[PDB]
Amino acid sequence: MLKHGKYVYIDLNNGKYVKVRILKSRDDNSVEKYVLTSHVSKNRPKNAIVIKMDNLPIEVKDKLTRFFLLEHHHHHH
Repeated sequence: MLKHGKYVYIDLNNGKYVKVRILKSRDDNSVEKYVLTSHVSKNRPKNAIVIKMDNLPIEVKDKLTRFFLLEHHHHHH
């Protein structure tokens, strides 16, 4: 609505993708504020734009992790 947030998917690549709302805040400046939700879709999109986890901040990845992933292999150690 009014061009502020777009929905893209994060390339979790783990069999599911998370539908992330990227708040493009041109009003802010040009900073893309990432949504706090980790809503995953079963759908692995080809047409939609996927952004890899590598681009996502530590807290966003943490939310992804604590919700659906729960992976702790070599992180924090």
